Parts: sequence; structure tokens; C-alpha cells
Amino acid sequence: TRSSVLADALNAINNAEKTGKRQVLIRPSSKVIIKFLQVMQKHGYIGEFEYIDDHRSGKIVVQLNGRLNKCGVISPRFNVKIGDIEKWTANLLPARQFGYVILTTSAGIMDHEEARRKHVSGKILGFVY
Amino acid sequence: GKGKPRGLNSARKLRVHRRNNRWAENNYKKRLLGTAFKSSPFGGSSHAKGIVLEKLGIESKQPNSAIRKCVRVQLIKNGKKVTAFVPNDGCLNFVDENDEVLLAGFGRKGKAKGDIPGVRFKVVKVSGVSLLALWKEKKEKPRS
Amino acid sequence: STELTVQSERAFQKQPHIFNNPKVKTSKRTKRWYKNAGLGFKTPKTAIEGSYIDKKCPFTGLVSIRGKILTGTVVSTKMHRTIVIRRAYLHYIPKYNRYEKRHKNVPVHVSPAFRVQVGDIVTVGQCRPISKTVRFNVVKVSAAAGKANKQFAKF
Amino acid sequence: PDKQVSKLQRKNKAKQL
Amino acid sequence: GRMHSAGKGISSSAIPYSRNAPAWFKLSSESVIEQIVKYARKGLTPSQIGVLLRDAHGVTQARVITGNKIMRILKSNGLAPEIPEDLYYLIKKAVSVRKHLERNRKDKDAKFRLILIESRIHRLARYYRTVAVLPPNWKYESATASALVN
Amino acid sequence: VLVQDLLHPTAASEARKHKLKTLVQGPRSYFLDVKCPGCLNITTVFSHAQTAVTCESCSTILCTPTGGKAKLSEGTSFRRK
RNA sequence: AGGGGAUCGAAGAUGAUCGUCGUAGUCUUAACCAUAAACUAUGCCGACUAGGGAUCGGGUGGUGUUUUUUUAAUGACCCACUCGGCACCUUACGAGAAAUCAAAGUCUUUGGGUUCUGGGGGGAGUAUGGUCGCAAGGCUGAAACUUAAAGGAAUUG
RNA sequence: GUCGGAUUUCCAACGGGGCCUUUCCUUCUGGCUAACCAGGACUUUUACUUUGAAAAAAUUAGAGUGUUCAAAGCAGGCGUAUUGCUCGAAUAUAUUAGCAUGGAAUAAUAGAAUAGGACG
RNA sequence: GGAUAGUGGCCUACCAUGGUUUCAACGGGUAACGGGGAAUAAGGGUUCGAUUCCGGAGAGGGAGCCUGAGAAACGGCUACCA
Repeated sequence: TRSSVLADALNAINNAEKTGKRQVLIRPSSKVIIKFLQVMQKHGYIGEFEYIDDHRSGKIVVQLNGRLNKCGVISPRFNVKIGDIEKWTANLLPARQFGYVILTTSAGIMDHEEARRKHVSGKILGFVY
Repeated sequence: GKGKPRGLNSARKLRVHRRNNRWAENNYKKRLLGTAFKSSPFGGSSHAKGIVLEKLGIESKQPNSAIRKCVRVQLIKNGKKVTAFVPNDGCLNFVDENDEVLLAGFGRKGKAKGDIPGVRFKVVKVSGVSLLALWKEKKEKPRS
Repeated sequence: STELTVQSERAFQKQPHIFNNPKVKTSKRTKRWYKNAGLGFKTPKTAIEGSYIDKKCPFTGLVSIRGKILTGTVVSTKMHRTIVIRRAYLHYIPKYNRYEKRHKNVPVHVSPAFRVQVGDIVTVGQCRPISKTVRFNVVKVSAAAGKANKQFAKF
Repeated sequence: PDKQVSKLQRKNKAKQL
Repeated sequence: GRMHSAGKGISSSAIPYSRNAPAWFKLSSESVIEQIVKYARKGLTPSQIGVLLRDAHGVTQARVITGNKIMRILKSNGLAPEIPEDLYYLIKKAVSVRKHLERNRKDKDAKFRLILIESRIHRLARYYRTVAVLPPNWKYESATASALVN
Repeated sequence: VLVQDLLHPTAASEARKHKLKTLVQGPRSYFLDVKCPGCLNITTVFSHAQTAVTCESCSTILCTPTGGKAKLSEGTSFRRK
């Protein structure tokens, strides 16, 4: 029962961030993991990463630079209104002025600080600070 | 997965687990059993009032071994018979048998002021004349 | 079932105040009164052309359709000329921040213009209170039975 | 032996008190 | 893993990365399709057939060489049986266990294992009676499985 | 540790891994071309048989199954292809 | 309820400052009963993060040794590697109240999925009601009441 | 270039919308040679979320206002107060359910295997 | 079909065998009139709401009815019970 694949990815990236491995191998990556790691890559949290192709799973090796503290995942993925990202960026980021609660909209996977600007909101996914 | 089910459509089992586990506290059992209205001789009230049956005295718990001078009240609104403490020293001479005392509990939800084995209510007012003021000699107590 | 030779009760079923003329025998040789119920629900071809009566049908009968238009998935249809749909949905609890499933068993009148089998995704419309529990009426059937006719001819 | 003695509405019948 | 036991084992077939190609392989589909209908008229099961073509002749996965899996070939050529292969073997096992349990009733262990086997039959049947590769209201049955297998 | 390619492991190190647990999984089993002794019809036999592979030319045993690789027989020289 | 009934042997005999017999039983066919310190006192799935050698089961290499008709395969070894299993051992990276733990870790940097249970101690696994059992009893299981502690780990003369 | 400010641009960052790349973004109908509404099938249905309408007053948040202050109240300010003028009683929240409207990734569901399947 | 101001098992006649349910029916309890609200103020909640507004229900207990547009009216009537 791998239930949430993104949860296993982010777990592995924590466990091999704490212990200073500069690269990891996650499995069995999907679109959502690519989008999430693009969001983390965009604000400079992790380095370049790379999708291998077997015909089935799609493992990924992520080179990670070590700027990451913690990447999380919020199971279950709750529905979050625009009024709510106040209450999510106050539970689970360390300060007001960094970190990103990322969340899934219909406009596409995105951190909250852009989600205010395009002014949509959907479900939540994890969090990176 | 930390016990409880965190699933997004699993609210029912959350609130039904909770309702099963609220019958674990004391106070929530008190409310919904209606224990304040069945037992507990003040029938869900702060105070009550009653007729003094007789004046007694104690031989309480160790180390404080003494005779502490309680009384016997029969309440009016129930016919229950509950023992009662008279406050500040003296004041057993203020009450008599067959007088009208107003009771209230000690402040523990029942049990004790201290060593006292099974006395839970203090007397606030005899004959409507307010033991604080009698003990401080501010009013007087007519008989009956 | 109802089984056309429709006149099977102790009275004469009819479209009321719709008059065949016995003296004038002309090119019709059949007269019914159908109405489009509205809201772009197509009246069926079995309504206009069949011989049933159904005073509570929304196409031949006196009742009319307004108010709520609901859908549902049909469950037991043992009653005569009426069915029960199951109108399921998610409830929300704000405490626990999650949801729960809930269902309603709405009973609902069906015309014999529709062939409703158990496990159809039906669409109902609100009628006038047509029995004790019935308030609704079937307006469109969109049955998806997984091609169970030829289900025995398989790999 | 029989000691249910619970869940009663005739409580109102304690108006006889 | 291991639906009924406490085992964990990983034991399998790493199908390769190519989709066409052996690239050393002989002529064509008509040869292998002809082989498949040959064995199917002989009366084998698609598991056995993929095995027998694997080792005897030179084929890899038939999907690579042909355009279709084995089961689709015996479907298209009209020899795909009424029950699929696996549920057939399960009912077969339950019949064997059942007969052994008829003889030796004081046994507890084959009772327990039979109760596992029938569980697996129920799970597959309930998979098959959704996708209608069995007709619905077909139920595995404990008295007349012996006629149901044959 | 701390740092290494997972993308380009040395194939010496990658030979020892279980077939699944490589970077991209693959089989380790080869096909081979058996030359029957008394005849000419060369047969291609998968290295893990499960069956007594009949030589078709002369109807005889080529290789016997075991738990593992297909145990061959008398001096039928085989080519790994 | 039979059948068997050797040993041992609940209950039943004998002795100044425990021993001898011994039915019920243990044994078995057919029924019940559903308890245990039924205890690795540690739910079940799933992923990831440290080494060590040990062996168990299978498998892949070693012109590695023996052994056989030292000729071949085998068989037993020896070495390497890998998959699954039972465990040890070592750090303390983390965890913890601590003892300790590769998991009791990745849980205030507080969300992989799910089942059950507890919410100070006695009153009490009692009372009552069902419910199952031929019975013994099992399951479920309060309250009034009383109490300021009851309990865990570890150090010290 | 007004001298606390934009007007022209530079330059990126932010947002949108089309257009082209194999990329349907409905066929059919008069106002017409689709800009427009009426007019036929539906283009599975959902869940979610943005926006809008609905969301009695009072209470709550809160704008203005020297009730002598404050709680309050919705009043009041302003001239020759000599025949008057005049400002204002905002705004916001208001779960969920219904309704209308975006968005189309997340989570589901159907679309062609006995082809009784579409363009014929 | 009756009845109603009017749809309707609302009621009668005939016919059929259904309708709700562990997504918790039904039954029990409520020292339960329902809301708008109130108390407690990190967030999330918990506890209360007889009580100024809206809505229902009752006028000792049940029942019936007159009159009227509107009453099952009680600062109207009739009977029975207390």
C-alpha cells in the first residue's frame, strides 16, 4: 500500500536531508512530484533533479544543495479557501517572511505567495521551508 | 499512522469516537446522567435550607484529633438528612435544635474541609441572621 | 405489470376532457393530449404515441413540473408506477474539518413512458404533492447498465 | 433482583409529592 | 505483501526495457500465432503457453513479438474459456482440499487453509463480476464446485 | 557516502545488485542457441527451462529443469544468443 | 456419554523437635466450553535513514578444494554476491522520564493508510439487564460512594 | 519635461488575453455577407475552488460625531444664527444548504472488443 | 369516490406488497420551545440561549363548536374530569 506517493518522496528527501546526503533517489514518481519539485526548485530550495525512465515507475534522482530544512506533505489534502491560507501559513511555517505552503489549484500547483496574486485557491499539498 | 483516521471523508468516525470517549471525564458524566438532579442532596442548587435535628461533634482523622461540633440538618425540599458544619468558633450556641439554617457546600464539590469524615456542607445563615455577622456581633438572633 | 389493454380497473381510464368524436370518424383514429414538460426535457416518443393513461404523468397527465430538478440513482422499483431513487451526497463537519457520506431515499413517480430498471441514473422534477411521500416525478432517464444484454457473451 | 429503575417519564407523576 | 500469510517475498520477472526487439528473432507473428492456436487447440492455458513458447521456441513476452497478449489471441480465435485461468485453478484447489477434508474431517489445518482459498475465490469473483467476465448472479458454491470445475 | 551518482553507477557495482533493485530493472537471463549432437536443427532455448526441451530434429532431451538455471545435458555446445 | 485405564495423581488414610495407598483426572472417539504472565508485556500494511560478523532457505559467479571410476556431473565444503527468515552485537545519528530502542526513529521543524483501547486511585470486573453455555462460567459492564495519592524508571549507605 | 510629482520611455518583476505551431474552440438557422439574439442534439456527470446574487433588524467588527468624559445615541454642524444653509445615518462578517458564474489539477465516473462503434 | 378553500391515504371501497434501516431506522431520555444570539477572547473549540426581535405552541386537563374574511379564539360558548 504505497498510498500517497508524494508523501514518500518528501519523506525520503527529509531523511536524506537531515543526514547530509547530497542526492536522493525517489520512486515511483508522478506528475505531482515533478510539479512539486519544480516549485521547490524555483525558489532555490533544491538543485537540479532528473527523471529516469523505466517503463513503469519513473525514479528520480534529486541533486539537493542543502538549503532545505523541511519539506512536508499534508495528508489529507484539505480544501482551502482564500481566507484559509492565513491559517495555514500560521500553523506550519516558521516565520511570516519565508517558507511556502504549496497548494493545488485548478490553475496549477503553486506556492501560496503566488496563489494570492493569481487569486485562486484549491486543495493544499505540502510545505517547504 | 497515529491511530485515528485522518481521511478526508472520515468525519463520522471521528465524531463517534469522540462521543464514546467523552464518557471518560467526570464532569461530562455528571451532566448527562443528570446526577445533580438525582443524588447530591442539594437538588442541583448552590445552597439549600433545612431544619436542624441535633447538634453533634466529631472524632476526625489523624493527626488532628478533636471534637469539631457538626450538626444534623434535614433538608426541606427533599427530606434528606445531611450533616453540616458550623463555621467560626462559638456559633454552635447560635443554632439550636429545630431551627432554620441555610446550607452551602465547603468548596470541594462535597467531601471535606480537611480531616472531616463525611461532612460536606457548611451553614451560612441561621434564622436568616447570617453567622458571619453574629460571629462578628453585628446583628442578633431571635429565637423560634 | 400494468400491461396495455389499459382499461384494467373498475373504471374507465381516459384523458379527461379530451374527446374523440364517435359520430365523426376521420383520419386521426386516435386522439391524445401531450405536453412538453419544458426546460428542454424532450417528451418521449412513447408518450405521444402509446396508449397508457397515467393521470400523474408529466407528459399526458394533469400535473406539471417546476421547482427543484434533482437527479439520483434508482434503487428498488417494486411499487406500481413509482420508484425510489437514492440521493447521496457529502455532508461537512467544520469541527473535524472533513466530510461524511449521507443518503436520502426519495420516492418519485414514474410514467410508464419510461422504462426504469434498478440502477439507472434518472432525473426527477418536482411535481405537486402527488401522494403521501411522493412529490417528485421522473422527467428524463439516462440509464447506464454496462451493456448487460450481451454480458454473457464475453471472453 | 430487578433493578433497572431507569429512563422514566412518569417523573411528572412525582407531582403526587 | 502476501495477502494471506506473513511472508514478504519479492520473486518475479523483470520484463526488459525494449518494446520490439529481440533483434535476433525469427520470422513473424503468423508463426507464433499459429503456435498459439496450435497449443490452444491442443488445450493449454495461457500461462502454460507463454512458458512453453518461452523455453521451447525463441520468444520473449508475446506482447513484444505479436501485437497482443495471449488471452486476447485465444479470445479472438474463440478458445478463451468461460472462467479465467486463475479462478479455475482456485476452484480446482478448493475441490481438492474439500475432498481431502471429506475424508479427514478431524483435521483443522486444511479447514483453515480451505477458508483462505475460498476467500481468494470470493475476491476474484467479486472482481470478475464487476467487469462482467463472469455474468452476475454467478456465485461460487460449496456443494457443487466438483461439477463446476469439470 | 554523502555524495555519488546514482545516475551512472559503475557497472561492476551494478552487476551485483538484484535484478529489480538496479537503476532500471532488467532480467539477467540469456537466450542460448543449442547445437544438438547428432543433428543440425539448432534450437534457441531460454536459460531457465521448466520443461524437458525436446530437440525437434531427433525427439530427445536437450535440457532438464532444476530450481534455477536449466541444467543442460551431454556436449551440446551452446551459443549465448 | 463411551473405550482404555501404566505412570503421576486435585478430593479421601497415617506421624516425635512430609511419607504410603489412591478414584476424578491425565489417554483416546464424539460433543461442548473460548479462558491464560494466550508476553518479543510492543496492532496490521507501506517507505526512508548505521555498521559488524554469525548461521537458516533458495539462487548467481568462482578453470577455488575435496570426494566418486582422485577421470564427468553431482554430493560435501571454501570464497564472493544477492533475495527472504530467525536472532545477536556495536555505536547514539535521532528517540525517550529513564531503563533502553534500527526501531519505541523520520512526532512542537507537531498530517503515508487504517483497527482497537485508556483518560487519578478504590468502590468493582462488583450490582443490574441482556446475551451464549448442560454446567463451571465467558462476553458486555455502571453508579452512589470514599480517597490525596495509587503508580513508572533510576541513584544513593 | 509638475517641482511634495508621472507625462514620455529604459528595464525587468507581476499579471492577463489572443494568434501560430498536427492542437474542436458545437452542428444548424434569419438579421450579413456570427458582431448579434431566437433557433437542434448534447459535448458523461461530479467533487473542489474564485466571483456574484441571496443572505431581516438588534448583537458583533468598524467609519464619522467632544453625550462635559465614558457607556451610550444617531445624532449633528454652519452663517447677518431676522424668516436660513447643510453634512450624515457608512462599511464588513454572516458556517453549511440552494442559485448563477469562472478555472480544469487534484479525487472519482462513462466513452470502441459478441464493434448492434463514429465520419457513410 | 368522498371530503377540503385547495394537492394529498386526509378518509372510504377495491386492488397490489410494499416503506424505512447499522451512512443508524425504530424505541428510550432530555432538569430540550427553535433560531437571530451569549459567555469564554492566539488559532481550533467548549458551554449556554425561559428571557426585549422573528417563528411555533398553550391559556386548569382533554374534546367539541358558534360567529366571522380570519378562531378549534378561552378578558366566546357547550359537556365531561379535577
